[PDB]
Order: sequence, then C-alpha cells, then structure tokens
Amino acid sequence: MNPFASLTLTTLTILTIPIMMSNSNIYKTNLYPNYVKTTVSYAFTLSLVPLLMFMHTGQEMIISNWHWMTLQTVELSLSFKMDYFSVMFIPVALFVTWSIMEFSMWYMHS
Amino acid sequence: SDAPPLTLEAIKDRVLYVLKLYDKIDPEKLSVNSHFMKDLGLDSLDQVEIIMAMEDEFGFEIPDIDAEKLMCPQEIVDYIADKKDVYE
Amino acid sequence: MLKIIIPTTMLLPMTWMSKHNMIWINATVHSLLISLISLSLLNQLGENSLNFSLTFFSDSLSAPLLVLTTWLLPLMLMASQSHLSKETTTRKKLYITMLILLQLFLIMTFTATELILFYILFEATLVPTLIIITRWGNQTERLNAGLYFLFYTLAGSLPLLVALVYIQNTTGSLNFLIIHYWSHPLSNSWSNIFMWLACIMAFMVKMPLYGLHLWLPKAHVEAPIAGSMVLAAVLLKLGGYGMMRITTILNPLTNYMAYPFLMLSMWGMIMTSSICLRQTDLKSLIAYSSVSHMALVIVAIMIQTPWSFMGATALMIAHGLTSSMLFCLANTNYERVHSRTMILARGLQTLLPLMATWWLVASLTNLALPPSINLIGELFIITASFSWSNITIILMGMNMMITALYSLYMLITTQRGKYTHHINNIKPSFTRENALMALHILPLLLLTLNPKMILGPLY
Amino acid sequence: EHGHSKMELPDYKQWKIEGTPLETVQEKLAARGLRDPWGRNEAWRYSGGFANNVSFVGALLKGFKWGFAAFVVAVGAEYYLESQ
Amino acid sequence: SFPKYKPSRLATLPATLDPAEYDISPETRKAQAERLAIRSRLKREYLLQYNDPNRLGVIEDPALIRWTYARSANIYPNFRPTPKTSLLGALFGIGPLFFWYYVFKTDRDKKEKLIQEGKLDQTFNISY
Amino acid sequence: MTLCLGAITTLFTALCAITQNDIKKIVAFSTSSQLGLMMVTIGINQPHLAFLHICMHAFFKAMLFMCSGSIIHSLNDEQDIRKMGGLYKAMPFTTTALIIGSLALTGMPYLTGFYSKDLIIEAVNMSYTNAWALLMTLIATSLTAAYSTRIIFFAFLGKPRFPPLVLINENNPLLINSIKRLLIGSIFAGFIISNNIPPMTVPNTTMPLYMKMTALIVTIMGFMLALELNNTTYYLKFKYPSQTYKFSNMLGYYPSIMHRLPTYHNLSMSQKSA
Amino acid sequence: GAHLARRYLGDASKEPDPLRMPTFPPDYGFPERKEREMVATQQEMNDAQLMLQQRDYCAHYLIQLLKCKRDSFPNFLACKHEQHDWDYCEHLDYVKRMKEFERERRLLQRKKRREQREAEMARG
Amino acid sequence: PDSWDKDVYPEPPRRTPAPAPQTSLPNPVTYLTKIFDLLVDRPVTLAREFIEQQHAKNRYYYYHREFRRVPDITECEEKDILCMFEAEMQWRRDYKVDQEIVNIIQERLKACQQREGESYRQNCAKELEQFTQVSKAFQDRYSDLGAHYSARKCLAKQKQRMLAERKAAKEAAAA
Amino acid sequence: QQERDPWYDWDHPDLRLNWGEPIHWDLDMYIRNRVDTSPTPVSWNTMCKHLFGFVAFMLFMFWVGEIYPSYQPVGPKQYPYNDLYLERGGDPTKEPEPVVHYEI
Amino acid sequence: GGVHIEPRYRQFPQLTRSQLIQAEFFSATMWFWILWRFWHDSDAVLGHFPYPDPSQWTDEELGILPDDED
Amino acid sequence: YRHSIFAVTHVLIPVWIIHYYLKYHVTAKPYTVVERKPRIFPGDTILETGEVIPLMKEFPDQH
Amino acid sequence: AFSAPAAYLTHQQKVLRLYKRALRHLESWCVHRDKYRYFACLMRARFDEHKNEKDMVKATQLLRQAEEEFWYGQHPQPYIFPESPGGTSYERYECYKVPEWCLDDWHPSEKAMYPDYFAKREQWKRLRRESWEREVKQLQEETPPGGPRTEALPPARKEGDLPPLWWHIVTRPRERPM
Ligand SMILES: CCCCCCCC/C=C\CCCCCCCC(=O)O[C@H](COC(=O)CCCCCCC/C=C/CCCCCCCC)COP(=O)(O)OCCN
Ligand SMILES: CCCCCCCCCCCC(=O)SCCNC(=O)CCNC(=O)[C@H](O)C(C)(C)COP(=O)(O)O
Repeated sequence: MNPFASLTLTTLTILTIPIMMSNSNIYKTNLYPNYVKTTVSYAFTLSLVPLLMFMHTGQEMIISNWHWMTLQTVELSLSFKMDYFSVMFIPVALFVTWSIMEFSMWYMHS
Repeated sequence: SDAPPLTLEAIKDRVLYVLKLYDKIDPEKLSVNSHFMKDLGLDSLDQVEIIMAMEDEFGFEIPDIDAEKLMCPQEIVDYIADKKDVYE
Repeated sequence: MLKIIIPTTMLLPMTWMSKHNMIWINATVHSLLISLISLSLLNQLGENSLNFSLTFFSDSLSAPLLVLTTWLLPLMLMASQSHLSKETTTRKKLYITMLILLQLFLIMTFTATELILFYILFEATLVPTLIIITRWGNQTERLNAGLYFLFYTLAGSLPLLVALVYIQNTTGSLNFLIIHYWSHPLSNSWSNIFMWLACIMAFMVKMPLYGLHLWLPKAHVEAPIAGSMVLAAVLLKLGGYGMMRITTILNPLTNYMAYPFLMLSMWGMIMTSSICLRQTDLKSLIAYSSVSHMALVIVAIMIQTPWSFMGATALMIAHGLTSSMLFCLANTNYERVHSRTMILARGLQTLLPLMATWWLVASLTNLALPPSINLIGELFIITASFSWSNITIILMGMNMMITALYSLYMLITTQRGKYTHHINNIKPSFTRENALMALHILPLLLLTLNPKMILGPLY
Repeated sequence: EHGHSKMELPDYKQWKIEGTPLETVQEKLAARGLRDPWGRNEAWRYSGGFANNVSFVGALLKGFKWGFAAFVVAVGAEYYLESQ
Repeated sequence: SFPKYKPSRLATLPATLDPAEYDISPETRKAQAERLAIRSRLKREYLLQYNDPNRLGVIEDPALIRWTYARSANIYPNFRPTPKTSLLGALFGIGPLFFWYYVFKTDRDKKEKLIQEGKLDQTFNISY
Repeated sequence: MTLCLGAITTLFTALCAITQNDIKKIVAFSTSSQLGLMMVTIGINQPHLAFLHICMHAFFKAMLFMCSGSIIHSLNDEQDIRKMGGLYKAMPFTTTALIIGSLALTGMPYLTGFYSKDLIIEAVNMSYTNAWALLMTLIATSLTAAYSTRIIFFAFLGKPRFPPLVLINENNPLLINSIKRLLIGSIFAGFIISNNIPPMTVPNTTMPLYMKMTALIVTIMGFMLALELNNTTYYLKFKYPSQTYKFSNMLGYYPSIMHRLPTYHNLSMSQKSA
Repeated sequence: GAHLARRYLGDASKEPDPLRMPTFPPDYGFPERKEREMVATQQEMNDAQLMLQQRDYCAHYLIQLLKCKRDSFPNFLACKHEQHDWDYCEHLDYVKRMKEFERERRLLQRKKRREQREAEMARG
Repeated sequence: PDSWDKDVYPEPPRRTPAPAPQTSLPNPVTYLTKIFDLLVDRPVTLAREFIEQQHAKNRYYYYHREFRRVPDITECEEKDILCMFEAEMQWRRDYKVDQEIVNIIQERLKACQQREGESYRQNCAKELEQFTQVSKAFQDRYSDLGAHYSARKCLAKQKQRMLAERKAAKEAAAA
Repeated sequence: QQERDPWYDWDHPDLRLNWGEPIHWDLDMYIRNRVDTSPTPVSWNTMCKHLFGFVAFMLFMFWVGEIYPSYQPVGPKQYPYNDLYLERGGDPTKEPEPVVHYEI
Repeated sequence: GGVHIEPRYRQFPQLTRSQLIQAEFFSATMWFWILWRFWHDSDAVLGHFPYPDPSQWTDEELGILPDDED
Repeated sequence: YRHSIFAVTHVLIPVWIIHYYLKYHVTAKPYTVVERKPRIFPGDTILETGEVIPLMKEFPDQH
Repeated sequence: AFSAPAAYLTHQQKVLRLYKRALRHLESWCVHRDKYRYFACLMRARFDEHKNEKDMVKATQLLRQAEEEFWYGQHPQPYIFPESPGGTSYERYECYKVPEWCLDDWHPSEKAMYPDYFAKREQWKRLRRESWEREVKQLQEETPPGGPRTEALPPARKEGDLPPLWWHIVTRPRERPM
C-alpha cells in the first residue's frame, strides 16, 4: 500500500548498511569504497521514484513510526516529513554524493 | 600522487641541466665538483640566485642557513637526496 | 531490599576467605551478579513507591542511582587491579573491604525511609573514602585533601543534625511518607530562614556549590583511580538526592531563599568552565567540568519544576557515567607516563587508535551531543530555566559553547599533532582497559533508547 | 606497475631566448645596460605547444562552431517537418 | 620615507625592524655567545639522555615541573593581601553576582506584576 | 534582518573572493556569496525560489570543486594560481567543465544557474525592499562574474608556470565519468526541474525593459571590467597595492582582530580572575 | 524608478505613499464604478487549494494550468497555452495596479493644485 | 482498521479523483507501482497471513484493569492518613488520565494540520477550538503546582479560584 | 609560540620548544592553536579603524535604505472575498465590514 | 584504471584523443542547447508582455475631470 | 551476478521489512501515517462516491 | 635545519636574506615569468650599487631603510611552497610518521611476518649498542671543559667508530611513510 512511504524510508534504511558492515571483512579490503559507492547509487536510483510520484500527483506524507517517549502532555516520536522539499532535495544530494565518492575513489587513492 | 621515484642520477642531471642554462657560467668549465666562488668566480648573490633556481626547479625551498653553506653541485645533490630520502 | 544488602555484606567474608590470587575474579563476578539482581529495581509504578518495609523503600529517583552504584563496583575493581600489583594480600583485601563498605553504605543511604537514618549513613560514607584517599594516595598532599574533604562536609552537615532533630520534635516524625503527606507551609521568619539554611547547606556543600568547591579538585587529584571514580559518579549525587528529598518541607520559603544560590551556580557554571580552558592537568580539568555540571544540576533543583527535576536526574546519571569514563582514560595515560600533565603526552592517536576512539566518544558524550541522555538532561534544565526567566538562556548558551571548546581541547591536545619523541614506554593498550571503556560507554547509548528509566518519579 | 621508464632530458642548447617576450625583456635590460642571467632557463615555457595562447572570448567560445552547425541542421529539420 | 608600522600587544614588532639588533657592542656579542652556550649545554645533555639505548622512560624535564608547580601550587604562599588584589577580587567575585541578581529580580518582578494584572496571555503554556 | 544579513554576506564574500589567490579559497567565498544570495531570497519572501537555487548551486558548485581538485592533483598538490598557467590545451576536459560551470554560476541564460539566479534578480528588483540591499546584490553579481573571469584567466589562458616536470593527466575513467555526470546535470537539470515542478509563486510577467536585463547587463559589465583589469598584469609596470586592495585581501581584517582580540581577552581572564 | 527620485528628492506630499494607498474615495473619479468579477467559487478554490497568496482574481487560469499539469504528466511541456493565459491574466492585473497608481498620482496632483489655487484666490 | 475507535479519531472521507489521462504517453509511475506490488506487496501479505494463522492457532486474552472510585481529599479529615493516601492515589490517576486526554486532542490537531494541506488555517478551526478549550481546562486544573504537587495543593488552588470568582461576581452584581 | 623559528631543530617540533628552556607562564595561551602575536603586514590600529568604519558605514547605509525604500508604480494587491477573510483566520459568525476592490 | 603516460620534462603532455573529442562534444552540446533554447524560448530573456507607459494614458480612463468640478 | 546479489540483499530485503513494518504495525495505531489530501479540480470524478464536480463559470476566453 | 645555528647573524648574511625574501615577494607580485625576470634584474641592479661600500656605519644605516620599505610593500599574501612552514601541506604527513621503537611491542605472531627485516633490525640494535658505549667516551674526551660552546657535533675519527648521536638522525621515519 502506497509505495511512497516504503520507498522513502527504504532509501534512508539502505544508506546505513555499510555502517553496520564496517566491522565485517569487507571493511578490511580495498573493495569497500566501491561497495559504498554502489550503495549510494542504488539509494539514488531508488529515491528517484517518490520524486516521480510527487511530480505526477503532488503526494505529501508524515510518518510517525516510532514513539520515543511521552513527557506529560508532550509526545516525542520518530517522525519523518516527506513533503516537496525532502523528496526533491534527497535525489539531488544523493546524485552529488555519488559523483563526489566516485571522484574520491581517484583523488584519495594513496 | 603517482610521482616516479627519482634517483641520484636524475637529481644530478637536473642540477647540471639548470646550471648549464646559466649563461654566466661556462658549460665546459662546470663539473659535478666545481666550486662557485673559486672554480667559477661567482658572487654570493649568484649563489643565492642559483639556490633560487634550484628551489623553483624542484618545488621545495631550502632554508637560508642550509643554503648559504651549499657551495658546490655535488653537495647540492647530496642535500636534496637527504631531504627527499632517495635510495640510489 | 534485603536481597541486595545481604549479598553485599556477604562480599566481605568472601573476600577475606578467598585465595591469595583469586580475590579479583570472585569480587568482580559477584559484584556483577549483584548488579544484575539490582536491575530488578527499575520496575517502577506511577503510584507512590515500592515500600519494602518500615525501614527501606525505593522510588523512581532512587532506582537509577542504586543501579549505577551497584554497577560501579566491578568497574572500580578492574580499574584498581593494575596499580595494586605490588601490594600485600592483606592490604588488597583491606582495599576491597573499603570499596564494599562504601557500596553498602551508599545502598542503604539511597533507600532510607527515615531522614535520621539517611543522615547516619550519608555521614558514614565519609570514612571509607577518606581512608582510601589518605592511605592509598600517591602524593604527599593526600593528607590535606582528606582533611579538606572531611571538614567541608562535616561543617556543612553538623547543623543538619540539629535541624532534623528539631523537625522531629516539632512535627513528630521524620519518615518521608508522613513528611510528604503532612507537609505544611513555612512562614517567613528568621527562625525558618536559618532552618532552611541548615537543611540546605549540608547537601549544597557536597554538590559542590560554586565557592564551596575548593575541596573537589584536591580530592580528585590526590585520590587513587577508584576514589576518583566513586566520588565523581555517585558521591556527588548524594547532595542532589538530599535536596530533592528535603525540599518538600521548605516551601514557600524556597521561592525567594534560592536567589543567592542560583546566581552562584548560574555564574559559577560559566566561571569553572572557563577554568577548564586553562588547565595543565587532565584530572583538574575533569574535576572543574564536574563542578560546572553539578552547578547546572543545582540550578535545576532550585527551580523546582517537573521538567527541572527530570532533567536533573538524567544529568546526574549521564554526568556520573561520563566522568568515570574520563577519569579511567586519564588514569590509563598516567599509568604509562606517570606525569599527570596534559602537554607531555601528545599525538597518542598515532600510537593507540582504539583508545583514541574511546577518547572521542567520551568527549562527544561530555560535549552533550544528541540524542545522548546528557543532552536530554541539559535541554530539559535549559527549557525549565527559560520558563523561569527568558534571560537565563544567555548564560546557558555561553556555558554550552565553552563546554564543547574545552572538551575538544582535551581531545586535541592529547591525541592529535606530533607525538613526543622521548616517550617510548607507550605499550599497546591492554584488553582490561578496553573492556573497562566499553563497559563504561555501552550503558550510556543503551539508556539513550529508554530515557524513561532515568527521568525520575515526575515522568 | 609504476612509471619506471628511464626518462631522458632534452639538450640544454635547444632553448633559445629569441622569439619570446624574454627578447623584449633583455632588450629593455640592455637599454639600461643590464642583462638577464637566467633568461634562457624559462624559454621552454614559450617553445612547444605552450607557444600558442587563446583569448578569453575564444576560451568561452570553445565549441560554438560544431554546436552552431548542429543547431542549423536541427532547426532545418524541424522547419521541414513541422511544415508538413 | 614610508608610513610607519606601529606594533601592538597583539601584533608585535618584526625582528628585522628592531633598532636594538643594529646597536652592536662587544657586550651584546658576549651576551649572545653565553646565551647560545647555555642553550648548547642544555641541548647536549638532552641529546645525551635521549640517544642512550639503555633508557626506556620519560626524560624528566625540570622546566616543565617548575612551570606546572608555579601555575598550580605556588600562588597562595606568594600571595599578599594588597589593595589591588583586594579590589580586583571584590569586583570580579561580587559584581557579576549582584548584577545578574538585579537583572533577574527585575525580570521576574515584572513578570509577576503582569501575571497578577492578568495581561500576559499564557494560553497553551502547559509545560513548565 | 534576513534580507540585510544576506546582502552584507554576499557583498563581503564577493569582495573577498575578488582578490584571493588560492583556488579553493576563491570557490569557498563564491559558495558563501551564493548562500548570502539565497538568504536574500528568503528575506523577500520567496522560499521556493531559494530552494530551487539550492538545487542548482549543488550541481555547478560541486562540479567546480571537482575540476579544481583535479587540477591540484595534476599539479602535484599545488593550489596557488600564480604557479599554474596554460592548462586550456593541456587538460581540455577540465577546462570545458570549468567553463560550463562558471557560465552556469554567472547566470548564462538557458543553463542550470539561469532559472534560479535570474528569478532572484527579478524578484529582488520588483519588491518593496531595501534600496541598499538591491544595490548590494547587483554589485555582488558583478563581482561574481569578475572572480569567475579571474579564475579562468589565471588558471587556463596564460603561459604555464608550474615546475618543468610535467605530470598532467586526466585519462582516468572514474574522474571523467564523475565530472561528466554533473556536467550533464548543470546543462539540463535546471530546465527539467523548472519545467516539472508545479508553480509556487506569483510570477513577474511584465517588466520595464531596462530592469529586465539588469542581471545580464551587470554580468557583462563585471566580465568586461575584470578582463580589462587582468589584462594590465602583462604590462611592465610595478605599483604598490592600494589601500582598498589590501583591505580586500585580508578579508576586511575580520579574521585577524576577531581571532586575536576576543580569544586573548577571554583566555587571560580564564587564568587570572577565574 | 524615476518616482523614487521624485518622492525623495522633490516634494514628499506631491506623490502618494503606497503604504496608505488609496487615499481617495473610489467614486471621486466617475460614478460608473463597475465591480471586478470572480470566476472560481470559494469551495472549488479551497478544493484546488492553491495558496492564500495565490487565491487571486486570476485563479481560474491557475486551476486550469494545474489540471493540465496533473493530467498529461509524462509530457511536462504539453499544456503551454494555459501557462500563457495565466501569465496574461497576471499581466492584466499588474497593468490595472499601475493604472491605479497613476490615477491616484494625478488625483493628488489636482488636489494640490486646488489647494494652491484656493490659497491664491483667498490671498487676493 | 478496527484497532482504534473511529469516533475518538475522526477522519474525512477524502474522496480521490479518478485518473484521466490526456496524452498517449504511458506514465512510468503506474509501471513502477505495479512492479512494486508484484515484488513487495505479495510476499509481505503472504508472510503476514502465515503469521496471522500461526497466531490464530494459539489465542489468549488480556483485560483492561478497572478501578473503583474512592472518597477524595475534600471529604478527608485533617490528620487521617489512610483516606488521605487513597485520595492522593486517585488524584494522581486522574492526573494521568487528563494528560492522555490532552495528548489525544494534540494528536487530532496535528493530523488535521497535515491532512488539510495549505487550507489548514480555515479547515482546522474546530480542532483549534477544542485544543484551546482543553488547554485552558488543563492549565486551570494543574498549572503552577510545583515539583512536589499533591491533592491538597490543587484543592487550595481551586479554592482560591472560587474565592476570586465569588468576589468578582458579588462585585459585579453589587456594582 | 607561532612566530618562533620554524627551521630550528627543536626537541618538540610541534610546540617549537627546547628541552630544559624556561617556559612562558601563558604557554597554553600560545600553542599555535590559539591566540598568536605574529606581526601583520598592516598595523593593528589601521586594521581596527578600517573594519570598524566599514561595519559602521554598512549599518548606517542599511538604516538609511530602510528610511528610503524602493518599490514599483503599483497599487496594493486585491484579494476577492473581503481580503480573503474566511480563509485567513476565519471567525465566520462575525460578518466583517465588506471591502470591495476598484476596477479601472 | 587509466593508461601509462610518462613525464615530459618541458615538453607538452600527450593528450588522448578520447578526452579531446569528449571535451569538444560537450562544449558543442552546451552551445547547441543554448542556441536551441533561445530559438524556442525567446520570451524567457526578452520578456513577453510590453511595459505600458503610465503618462500616455488619457485622463478619461483615469477619472480626471477638467480641474473644476471638484 | 554481484549486481543481482546486491539488489537482492541490499534493496529487496530492507524494502520487504520496511513494508511489513509500516503496513501491519505503524498503521495499526491512529494518525501515525497521515496523508495530504489530494487536490480536487473541477470536472473530476471520485472513485469512492462517484459524484462529479460541476464545471466553472465559463470565463470569457480571449488571447 | 640540519646546520647548527650561530650565536649571531653577520651583515653579509642579513643582506643575503633580505635579497632572497625581497626577490621571492617580487616574484609573487609579478605573476608572469618575463615581467618577473625584468624586475628581478632591475632589483639586482638597485641591489649591488652599494656592494663596494666600506665603512660599517653607513652599511648598517643601509639595509634598515630597505627593510622598512620592504615591510610596507611586502605583498600580504605571498606564494608559499606546499611543504613550506606556511604552505597548504606543511604537516600533512606528520600523522603517518611512526617511531621505530613501536616495533619492539609487536606480537610474535606479527613478528613472524617480515623475518628478514627484523633480523636486520636486531643487527642495527647491536651496532647501536656498541657504538653508543664508544660515543659516550669519545664525546666526553672531545668536549671542551665548562660545557659545550655550540651545538655542533664532531664526526667519527677512528676506524670502527660512528658519528656521535646518530641513531635518531639516521632512523627518521620517512618523508612520506604512507
Ligand atoms: C560550609 C560551612 C556551612 C556550615 C552551615 C552553614 C549554615 C548554618 C545554619 C544556621 C546554624 C544554626 C541552625 C539551627 C538549626 C535549625 C533549628 C531552627 O531553625 O529552629 C529555630 C532556632 O534558630 C536558631 O536558633 C538559629 C540561631 C543561629 C545560632 C548559630 C549561628 C551560626 C552562624 C549563623 C550565620 C551563618 C549561617 C549561614 C552560613 C553560610 C555558609 C558559609 C527556632 O527555634 P525557637 O527558638 O524554638 O523558635 C523561636 C520561636 N519560639
Ligand atoms: C618589493 C620588495 C622591495 C625590497 C627592496 C629592498 C631594497 C633593495 C636595495 C638594497 C641596497 C643594499 O644592498 S644596502 C648596501 C649595504 N652595504 C653593502 O652592501 C656593502 C658591502 N656589501 C656586501 O658585503 C654584500 O654582501 C655583497 C658584497 C654585495 C655580496 O657579497 P658576496 O655575495 O660575495 O658574499
């Protein structure tokens, strides 16, 4: 149902996998930069879809998924806002970062 | 980086090359062991300008106390080799 | 509650009947087991409390402090395992006995149904730590530090005995439940003003309040690692716990008697932080940072609002953990360099990278980076003070700024730059030290996931 | 795999001051009775492919010819297709 | 003639512009010689202690110990109550406290007066 | 306050970038000026335009920094523009990428930077705002053109000035692909995004003719004046720098005093009174 | 703009202040006073939910343009005619605002001229 | 979803206009969404059905605790401690209940604001009014009690509020 | 500590100190990561005067521009339904004073 | 991942034809795009709606009477 | 093959978990996932109810 | 750097340093090479005019006005080489320099790797152990009484003797270790 929320959260979720793998064996080899760059490119091409959905219709959503705590009458919960600004800035930032990491695989070889 | 590992032969060749481009000193008279003040009759300002040219050629600048007592090409090459840690 | 006290008491015959080379192993194992047992006290109610018996009880404020006190002892044993290598077995057993007695006194202090029993144990805790500081201390100033630490607290706490007995003679009881339920307002009188001063000064001298904090850098510099650990984590929180309990009977006088103290803290938390910028000793720097944090806790307690109280409790727990971690790091450096000065050992990240990571995490926690519980308490107290008066933020903001500065200072001077050439006895870090740091840091980031366990009874 | 090819330097007599602004420099210097001692050293800076410069407008106008031809072709095709 | 450079506390006079270095006397040369002599003796002793393969510790620096002791524990025994120190201490330790007290007392009194008068608009002010 | 702060930020940073000699510092000051311009857009109540300018600046500023870093890596970690000369033919792809990025940055029409910057200029020129702020952003645009010309002139046009050992090489597919992706972006993404997003503000349909082209006019004015000023460096005339120039080089002396006077006056107290 | 110079270098009272504009009754010019018209109603404008500053007299062209944008999504350059009409309606609104500006300017001119002429007649 | 009551959390019909393609170009959004269902929504639904049937194999219940009303502080003697304890516990439970009520109203307001989009200023007036009323009631009941709040302090505050109201009413009537 | 000789072979190259030499009382104030007193090409007083003048002139000119603003020859924007009274705030049970816009 | 190019020592660096043609192609593409856009979208720069001159408007439509009625 | 195993273990599994979590747990509580009301334009039809929006006031079209 | 300093600076050395620094800053001002050469020969022409001056008073009065004039026109942003004490990469690689003695703390499992290197390392250790014992005696017998007067080290004079205090100069980590 409504792939907007699933894809928008999936981009951020998969952006964090190499951080968890930083203790695995791939972090001790020379293939890690390519792994992170590929992950970023996949995140960008995945995030390209909610932007397309917004462009077609104008979809906006708030996702309050995890409830952190409640302080009397105040409620603090893990909430993501995926309005026009977010769904437009995410693809641009991911594209720029992908280009920068591909460049850095050459600049920082030594 | 991708910088080739330059050697003593390369450094000596560069030093003699830049020295030969100096018109004030004769290409035939100069040797690897030729002194500047006595064997070539140069001035102190000539030595400091030669040090300037070496610095510009090799991309690093020699401190003044070390450069003022660098009087001959062989010790110039030796100083540069010691500073850049080149094996052979 | 006896299920925690009795094993702690049994720790003494276990230690004294142990083998000459197995005291540390059994002490650590059973201390960790006692901590696991005490973990059950975290289950709290939104109602009054868990009144175990006529003598002991537990609350949502006493539970985090009790858990931290029980968790501290294994860490103190692991820290003290190194520098006591050349000590006779009897004296090592004496040291472990002092630690166990201190833990027992703190455990029965934090429950304390009745105020006179609380005072008795809260003053009994002064003896084991004094003996630890003045006996197993490296420097010749340990005697003066012990005298200062003893006499400041005793001078502060002697009028408290008179105030408490006077309270019992007038009202009729010192049980905390009856005190809360039968509470009455305090009239504006000189007798009541001196009553307030006697009831408050004893705890405010141990926080420590700015201007009454001269004893703390001395008692921190001259103490051994276990002494600094215990006095930075839990023994500072005794004053905060005391004020939190005793303020129920001081109203409505506290509305205007708190002005002299608030200023002393509001300015003091700045001044000491600036002191941290110009310090040649790691231990002195961390001691002054502790003074700044406890001044902020004093402000929170004197404001007397719900958000203030929850912020103060969270800040107490977070400051205890972070300060103990920082002192462990400083002691690890000292055991290599034997100098205790900041500028001698430089560029240590080049030599000890995982210790550099531990330094970075400790500094980030001390820097109050979100979403750590340090920032939760700091932000709650800042908001409550903002509600108290919109101008306070200025001072608060300045302190926060300065805080970050000195923290990164401590990170940059010791770990970055060029290593000192003439120090070559920097051995690789042991597994014991790394395990100590991990056991320090993982509970902080775990408590970050469940803040409600450390937000006090007013949550 | 690195750059170990034993590169050799050119000859020192190849570099000649004439044909470069260093010529005007030494002429001005002789006009006051002075002479450059290091003039031939930097002559290589003006000798090979570096001898030719590009103006700022030309640098900005780098690929205008091919683009203009492509635009002409495209607009002609558009005109011949729309006018149908 | 060119505009003069005025040194300040936070921008010192360049070593090349000091007239003192140009006023040369045999006394100055002797002073510089003995300065470099004591510097050389210290460097010699440091290098002798440094290059010895037998040493596996930290070279104790008496200068560092003196600096730390002077910064930390030599203040009070050399402290004498003077009008300057008394006045500076009184100012820097009492003025800020009373100033902040006055500021906050005025602010809170104004707020209390507004609350009693009812003109504060405390709607939605639930958490305090 | 937002509009005034943005105007002072953009002009001060453009003035600083005018005379800087390190390429990275120049592009940093360019970024600061762009951020000030975005804050100016925020001040005149045009948030969506500011977001669009964020999106465009991302593309061309990232490409400019990538090209700069490629040049530094090719010249053995050398950053100063005094010791780098004719790279226009020695490294063509970097030259054309930097040229396109500078054109987009300066508001060349029908490019990525056009659809944002031109509308910023139009909206600030047609609103009830400060006259000083308007003059300030116009001068800032002129100085932006000027320092872009400075970069191109001193980095690609003259004679080479690097050490004889030539190590120039771009033939690496990673760098080429990374540059060309953002290059395609800086050509087309502005048009694509502007044509795809729904309208978010009331447009300025009618303009006086002189005010419509003021952005292009100040752009070409800056180009011409900067080119004329950089052309005089070939003259065999040596003159000491003017007082105004010195002020610009030391960044208005803001880093000096503001990093010497306050810090000292704090630290001393931290030792003496504290 | 020239009007800025005419206001801040010339006579301040000679020209109107846009903050307090209009300063004259709307019937002072002519008694015709035709009322401007609206095409989109309240409920459908709210459903289209443009924006508060976008809910103006030209909102019907904006609604049509949004309909086109949503409908032919893949071809983002199809419905160009409606953008042209919306821009034309904005242009008309702007020229109406300029006509207002000029009308109040000349009305202020004639009012000042009346003050001066009455003063001159009274003096004589 | 039956997991929550619809009346406590009222929601609009939110009718959505049917697709009306104007051009022949196939929009990639529909292809992407169809492949999204085919690759994600089917295995997820299958696994959920498996888990649901596994849960159905073993069903057990839990109940909401009911509390009996107890005499409050206004009918308590001066020094009688037991009824004071009962009144204090009851007052604290009531306090928690009102906090949750305010939480529900705030959630309603936030949901209204996000749902109505850029017409929120006019389309959420009712929720704003309800929140204003509930906030005023809560502020009157429980504000300024302090860290050591108790039933007696709330009663004293309420009593002084009645004093003020009675004096003002008498003065207005006798004005 | 910044302006010390960078070519001397110090025992502590980073801090530019020699072993056994007397240490400045405020060494931690000058460690090359903090305030430094190195000479500058322009005198201190001139730099302070120039920056203060620039900032003061900037603030004064901004205030003057606030006094003398810039705008366009247009009247106020006209909104249909009583300056959009219903959609701006609301209060539908008050019947505000109607405002009609002038067609020219 | 590139090819081997040796230093030159005061000689112009060899340039692969691939980078030459890529740079030329992209410059040509940029200029073609600019020219095409200016041809198709000329109002984006020169404007579309002429700016009316307020002074040319007659006093009839501006509600100005011949200075006597009121 | 590496690209396929990447797209499986780095995209498909996270999106499956996220979709399950959002569809069956996050949406189980009220107001957690709330959606912007879709825009309504004149002449549209609604799937849920079936009524049609009446057209507008036939504005005078010229140029 | 390598050379021990002197107790003072001679007038000739000072004037050489002024010439070097002024030439460098003029090069910074005149970006192009030909213009730099022109003004550099002009600078040498105005520099050697007072070469043959004799008395000390006028010579000391000179080189002072020159220093002031240079200070006024010093190009406040000069060109600095990347590895210079003011350049963009002055201490870039100081984080990769690691002392040799840390290899004494390697685990025997790590020492199993690279056996020839460590055998050579023990050879170097034994050589240093003998040479130090020789060097202490050589230095104490060589030094003048009352302490050294300059920080210059004598070389080796015997056959098997090594230069005094050589271990920590020879075993520098590297210029660019990683
Ligand atoms: C770091 C050192 C701090 C040491 C503690 C400082 C605080 C000192 C507190 C005051 C001392 C006496 C407290 C008395 C205990 C409270 C009992 C009480 O308040 O009862 C009062 C009694 O109050 C007193 O008698 C107090 C008199 C004080 C005598 C001792 C003076 C000590 C010095 C006072 C000034 C310093 C206090 C603040 C110091 C701050 C810390 C430096 C009422 O008694 P009645 O006579 O029955 O009632 C009258 C109506 N029929
Ligand atoms: C933009 C920067 C502006 C800076 C301009 C500075 C002004 C420049 C003009 C300075 C004028 C002078 O020299 S001031 C003249 C001071 N008096 C003398 O120079 C007399 C003796 N000269 C020496 O001894 C020298 O070393 C010499 C013999 C030349 C070398 O000798 P060698 O080599 O054999 O060693």
